[PDB]
Amino acid sequence: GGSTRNGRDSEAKRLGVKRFGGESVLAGSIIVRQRGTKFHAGANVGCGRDHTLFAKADGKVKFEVKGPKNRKFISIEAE
Amino acid sequence: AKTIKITQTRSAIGRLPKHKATLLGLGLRRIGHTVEREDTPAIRGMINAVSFMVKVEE
RNA sequence: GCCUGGCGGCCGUAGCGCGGUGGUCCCACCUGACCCCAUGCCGAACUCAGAAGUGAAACGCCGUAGCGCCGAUGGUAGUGUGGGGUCUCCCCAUGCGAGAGUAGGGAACUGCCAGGC
RNA sequence: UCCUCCUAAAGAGUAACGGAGGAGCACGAAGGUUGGCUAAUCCUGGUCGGACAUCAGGAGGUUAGUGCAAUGGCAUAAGCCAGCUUGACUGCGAGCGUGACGGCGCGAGCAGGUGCGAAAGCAGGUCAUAGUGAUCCGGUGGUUCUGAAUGGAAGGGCCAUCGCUCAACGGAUAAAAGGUACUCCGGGGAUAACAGGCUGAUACCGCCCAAGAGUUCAUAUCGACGGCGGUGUUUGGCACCU
RNA sequence: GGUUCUCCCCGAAAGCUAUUUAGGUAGCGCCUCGUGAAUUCAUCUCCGGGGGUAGAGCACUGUUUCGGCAAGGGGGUCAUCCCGACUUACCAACCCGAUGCAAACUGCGAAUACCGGAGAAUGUUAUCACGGGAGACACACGGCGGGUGCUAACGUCCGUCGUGAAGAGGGAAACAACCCAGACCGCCAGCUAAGGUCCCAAAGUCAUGGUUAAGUGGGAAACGAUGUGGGAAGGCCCAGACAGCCAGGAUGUUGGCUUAGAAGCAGCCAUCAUUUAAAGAAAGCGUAAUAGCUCACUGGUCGAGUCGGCCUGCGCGGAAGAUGUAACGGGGCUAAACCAUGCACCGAAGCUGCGGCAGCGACGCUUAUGCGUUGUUGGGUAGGGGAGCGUUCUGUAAGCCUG
RNA sequence: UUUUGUAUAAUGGGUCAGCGACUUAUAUUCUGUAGCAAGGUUAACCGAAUAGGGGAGCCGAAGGGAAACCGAGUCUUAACU
Repeated sequence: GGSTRNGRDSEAKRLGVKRFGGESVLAGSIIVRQRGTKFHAGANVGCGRDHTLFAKADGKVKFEVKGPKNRKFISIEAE
Repeated sequence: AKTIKITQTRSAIGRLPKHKATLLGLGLRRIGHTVEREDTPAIRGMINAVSFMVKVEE
């Protein structure tokens, strides 16, 4: 019925893909809403607020598909 | 296996950039260049991707 | 080998239905309750002290190929690039290829420690 | 002007008065943290209770709750309570994400001072995404910055304190509204009208077909319903060449 | 709007974001010259990773058909004795058995794409920063992916592939954008593409196979006809079919049921037995009904395929419009129609051979620097950049040339 | 000539001739080129007006901070971090 106002800010979409790390900061993807689809495991934290895959220690991501029922993990391990 | 003699019939001028990149990866020029390509499955899969316009001899 | 407990891993081969099965061991009911502790009231919960009662509920294992679950081969839906046409479809060349079902698979497997035979 | 989802394409962007809803704040608590707990709904059954005030049990569900849009989160609870509590912390900051910038989110690291807890660990605000007004500036308190002859000082700066729906929102100036078929200027079928094209829903007609009319009988003649065309050709659509 | 003589090197856009913004301009995308340091990239295969479109689906949401059961609500009724009962066209919970729809749903989910490894192959001077300039931010079109429109427009709004924008040549009558291919410049040279070879107009009326029967080909729908070849069965079929011609059309039979009557003659039971040269309780027209018949069904005859559908192709009728044939370019037409494969010929600025030109590199021969072999970029508007030839001035120029 | 695009039924042209267009003025800087170099350069004017003087003035070699103030450091700062 016009206009419609629709909004125009942000895309809140993936950035951190494949085998990844972080020299001084590891952040992965910065995405809204996601707290129950894929979970952090190891040196990485989030689930605020924050929307990020921040790491408290040094290591690299490999992604995991194995887990209890619907759970899948964004696993981080040192080299 | 035996290596394969390649010739270009038709030209790629009207074809999509991905296929123009295949003809370039095969090293082909002025629709025929006296080229004979490696006996690998990897090059056979590169010939198969444009087989409607690349000619093959063994 | 076999039996169990914890952390768990894997997470349906780990499910359901129905049956079988254990108390040396561990496990739950069980048997009591000053003190530390707890109750808008309470040994109800949380918590402690233990062995008279039991293998029920609870906990754990297992037979059973009936269904779930996993699903080959063949075909199908769809589709990347190309040639045409009878044109939002069809025909051809050349590749990819589900979803469902079938046959087959499948009533798991396992890392660390500890107790028991 | 701010916020979200879908159309939107197994990254994002991505048009249509395409499809639909919200914001221009509020909570000192609904913040912090430690401990305990968790629905709905139906049925059964019982006084003071007029028809119904009780809660215990089963049947059963993460089909209850949350400041609100829609999206997604949330029981490890952010839901409901019990205590203690004010981290709704200060000045800062490697770095990452992000928009063209304004602006902003995330965050290792340092000191200082608080709070929960056995400790670990968490606390620089609420379940997240909307709650404003810059630049210019008037007024005011402070100021061991400065005021150009020297010493004070109007004044300028620094630091506190507040405000323009300027909302045409990214704001053209302590101060600005309407009308022109009386005009008039630059540009144009980029843009309408009288005509050229395209289309044929509309228009008039036929054919497939037939509820019925035509005292019988659907189809001589005529036709409600549904279908498929004949036409360029009007009423409109449309904005190419003018 | 007027904006200048000659050879070259690289090579855009009509997109993002803002603006008294939709005619301009400014940060990001796209173009370019210099300077310093330098390989820039993709296609193929597999592995791993974030992935929910296409397809699939009904579990959950919302919607929904069909069948059945149906709480409670909304409506109606009769009882108030029968354990109150009938009804659900409406609104709606439960439930048994099925089925449609979905951008806004999911007891499933590709192709492709994108990111990075592990690996092979090929070739472009690239990438990056700094220092200088820009141009554009009103384009148009064919196809594909989707909405919108009347499953209309040379209509509308986007995404997206390629082309016109800035692309010449061969083909589509004439044609921008569609088809073949991307043009450094030549050759009284070859070879092909799309397209084409009876004539207009260069080349097969080619070889061989497939199909229609007509001016189809050469405008055209739903619709309609024993127009008809092919495919798989069925029936009749060669001691004898379909059609034709001639010759045969009853005996049981005055059948039974319903009804308004009905000898086959609108319904129902059935649809056989018998004789022969030979036959329906009935096929059709018809009558008050028989009949009249014309037939069904056999015989003889002739004679080998044929009847109704199913399936798959190609044709016919379906078919009125305006300046003049006027819907294959026009003519011709029995293939001289369409279609497939083969080898020809004609076919481009494509490919090859040979000959010229500019830039930078390479191999070899040869030598007061020449000759062979060659890699390879050369269509360019906006715009960026390099270099030539003329014109004129000052000096040389009171030198030097000359009446 | 206009335009994405015109043989165009889109504006224009009778023809020949004399004509007709990107500069120098100033400041700063980028590039080029050169002299000098932690220095460079002069203006007006003087003067032997294309010499030589004239360095007034300007540009440059040190930064941090509103600024006071400090300086190979300095502002933020209790700070060292």
